Amino acid sequence: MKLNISYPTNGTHKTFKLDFKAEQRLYGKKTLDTFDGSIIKPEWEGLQFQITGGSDVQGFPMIKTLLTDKRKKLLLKKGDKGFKPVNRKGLRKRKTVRGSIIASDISMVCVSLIDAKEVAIEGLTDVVVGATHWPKRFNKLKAKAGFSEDADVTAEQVLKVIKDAILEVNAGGIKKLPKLKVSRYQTEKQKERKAEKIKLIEERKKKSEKERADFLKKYPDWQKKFATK
Amino acid sequence: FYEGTCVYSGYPVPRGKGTYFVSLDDKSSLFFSSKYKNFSDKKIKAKRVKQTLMSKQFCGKVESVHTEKKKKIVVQKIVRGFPALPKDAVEKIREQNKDYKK
RNA sequence: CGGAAGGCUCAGUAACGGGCGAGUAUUUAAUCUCUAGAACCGGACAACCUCAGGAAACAGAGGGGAAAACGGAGUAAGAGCAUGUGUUAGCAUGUGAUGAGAACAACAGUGCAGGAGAGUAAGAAGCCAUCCCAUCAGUUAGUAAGUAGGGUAAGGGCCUAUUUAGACGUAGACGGGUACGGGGGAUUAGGGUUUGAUUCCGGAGAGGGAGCCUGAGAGACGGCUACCAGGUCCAAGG
RNA sequence: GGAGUGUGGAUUAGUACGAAAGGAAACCCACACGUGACCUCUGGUGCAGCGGGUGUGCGGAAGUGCAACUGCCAUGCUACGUCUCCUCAAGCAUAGCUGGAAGCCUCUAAGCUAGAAAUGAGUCCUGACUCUGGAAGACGGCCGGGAAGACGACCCGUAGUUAACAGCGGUGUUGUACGAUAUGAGCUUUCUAUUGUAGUAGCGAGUAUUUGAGACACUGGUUGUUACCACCGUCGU
RNA sequence: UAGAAAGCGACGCGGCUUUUUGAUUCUUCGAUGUCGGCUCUUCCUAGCAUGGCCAUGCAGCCGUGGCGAAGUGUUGGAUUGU
RNA sequence: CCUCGUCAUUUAAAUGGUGACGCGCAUGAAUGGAAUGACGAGAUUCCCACUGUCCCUACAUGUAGACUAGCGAACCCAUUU
RNA sequence: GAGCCUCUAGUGGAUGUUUUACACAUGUAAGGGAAUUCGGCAAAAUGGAUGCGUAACUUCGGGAGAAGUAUUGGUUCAAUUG
Repeated sequence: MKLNISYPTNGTHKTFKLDFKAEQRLYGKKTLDTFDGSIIKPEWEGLQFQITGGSDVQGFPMIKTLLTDKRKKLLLKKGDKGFKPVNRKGLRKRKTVRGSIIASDISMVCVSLIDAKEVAIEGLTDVVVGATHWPKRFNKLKAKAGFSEDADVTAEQVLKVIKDAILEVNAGGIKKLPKLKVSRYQTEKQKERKAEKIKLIEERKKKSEKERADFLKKYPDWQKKFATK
Repeated sequence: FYEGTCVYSGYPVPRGKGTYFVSLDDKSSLFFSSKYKNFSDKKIKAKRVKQTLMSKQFCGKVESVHTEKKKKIVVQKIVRGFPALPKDAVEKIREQNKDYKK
């Protein structure tokens, strides 16, 4: 049996083999259970872990809401874990899955360490990493730009963030400089187009409203002439 | 060591006692004793047999999975943790921004 | 945005299966004409990154991140009901469930929200014509009708409750056997007798039966689900 | 007196042997029939114990008789359950060794070796006549029990972890007591004060709470209370 | 298949058994309950299986003729009173 | 009689049952012959349901029986077994 | 005026012991279902009322309750014999 450990403060991962006695002490648990590291290893006292998921040795996934030690077949839609539909909308299919309760069937258990405390777990504690992408949306970007509850042109914040990258990362360089872009804030091309729609409605009104009066000048007896079919 | 959990009663079964009954539907099922197997055959609903663990859970006399209403532990706000920007500098920028905003 | 068309066959069906008229008691993405739009906020899913399962087919954890994708806020709009007035649109008044919305590029354009009328396609209907056996004479009880309600896009025993006994038959009912139906084909002085799987139109099916999600539109099978009859690969667990 | 008997699978092996086709030979493991025991498990049985309904009795409810029906089930008994079953010695038929008669030969005339699910012993059941030991008292009845039992007989106890009743612990069987209170498909509109207001109800199968409740047993655990120290006979010094 | 005698053995001749049916009338007619089945025990050997051996027309497999041996086995059914 | 006649059907298997056949030891017409209905505590064969009849027996109840108080016989008998 | 239960009126003795085996009257039984036996002998199963649905043959009266199937308690209502 493998054990796969994630440390979400650091963004780091490690896999280990268990021994028999360690394994046998996990039996009976389920996803979203917790335990103390001392039950897996000597030391590791007070490290609290939470169980995330895993896999049958046949390869079927453990599902978070099927509380049994057995395999079932379920009918699954899009948005259900264990199924990945592609080429037709409204497709639903029947697949084998395993319940959440841990036993000798399982090949791998996934686990999250909540807090490393004073301990020095190799690989988990020795590295710190960030994200992969950058906040495109304006208000998400602003919070990261350190500001809150004040008004700027986007250019200001793009300048701040770029300069800080040049300074803090490279101390000067053309490296970094990912292609920062901003959504949900009005640029000048938008100011013009958003003015134009106001021009349209104002004329369409007057033109429509004119013809009504122009008609009534000529046809006082509109209704009595028209209605006699 | 246990043999398993009885299907009808809900009772855990000691090693070396009880029996499995296998139906033509292809299912295998474990019973504590002849008493509860017979009650199944005669279509007595388990929730009405008041000494069963099943009945006691259903009535709410015994705490069970349905009572739990569990929810994910809520955390707090952090000093804006964002790529590159060191945690400590944001602790400073946020303050400086708040000043300027006033 | 399309995969609901076209292609193949004639098993089932004596019937909305076929010919002629009519346009409703109905729904319709695209397309046309007229008209026609001041709106804020939030998370995820897939791919990406780090581990990593399974014999394969096929899947996991953890963390970012978009939309003209999605969910909420206000706001226009707004079904039904009731009374006036104009059949009947419309308008007035009272009451209100519900409740949104796309821009982008300049090679100089392409899109998307609402209405009203067209246009295309279905659903349901009117009339008339349809094979053999009497060694098959009585058949039917949602059957025939009425009142009221549910259901549907919509009329209706379509379905249900209480009342009335009807409906159809020797001018062949009911049962059984047999059949894709026309435009047409072969023979022919005339009157006839025989055939139509088969370039066009319309119907039904996808091994046999039954259920279904998505969509403007399928009871779809080069979509899904279960049984019955048969098969294929395996490391025997799928 | 007597007890274990047989079958199959795997391996030798697709081997020896045969032209080919075909095709053998210990040890180990599974089973059947027979024998002797045993209840931990699983069936069966329901005497003790807990529940339910039908007809009719004790004014109603509660507790219950009679006719009998019915769900569960301690201890016990049982098989459809579980455990059980080989080793020496003398030697049959035979095949051999040495060897005369009969200078050669020869299992036999003397002598010797290998030898059967058969025979005789041991392990297994019954137990004749015996043998070794203690002590002036011993033993039987009467009283109370069972692991024993037709009656006798056997195993045991009598001032004590003795018996019986209660607490308080422990281990089971049944299935949620009586009485209150609340609800209940529906059906109904009664009373007091007094002129008009206020007061103001009945009848009802069942279901939920109090309540894994109440009932019943056993305890070689522990506390309290109560009862029991006799008597008669026989043989001996 | 050669060849009396692996296995057979004509035509004749000598025995044993009492499990078949006869033959005879010794015992019982002032009474010995008469066929078959069911149940249960013991004995015999002229040996069907199981153990040890000898011959072969015994390659092997399957057999056939003989010797000492009676310990343990020899069943469930259909028609019929059998 | 021969005889458990031959052929078909019923069963895994039929000295049985039913259907056929007929030189019938020794069938047969009021010494009454032949084909049916309704009704038999009449004789016979098969199927469905059902079961301690059986495989293969086990447990439990009442009444007798064993032991004890009161009461109290008979059959049979050459008897030494 | 069946069986079962009660009112009026009438009624009873060979003693004590928890009492083996074999009996005689009775209950219940896993899996199998006539294998039992001359033979289903004995036992089990079916059972009242209401409705649906009912064959061969027949002297036309019958067969016929053919066979085969479903319903049934308590309470509170409607409707008046359905």
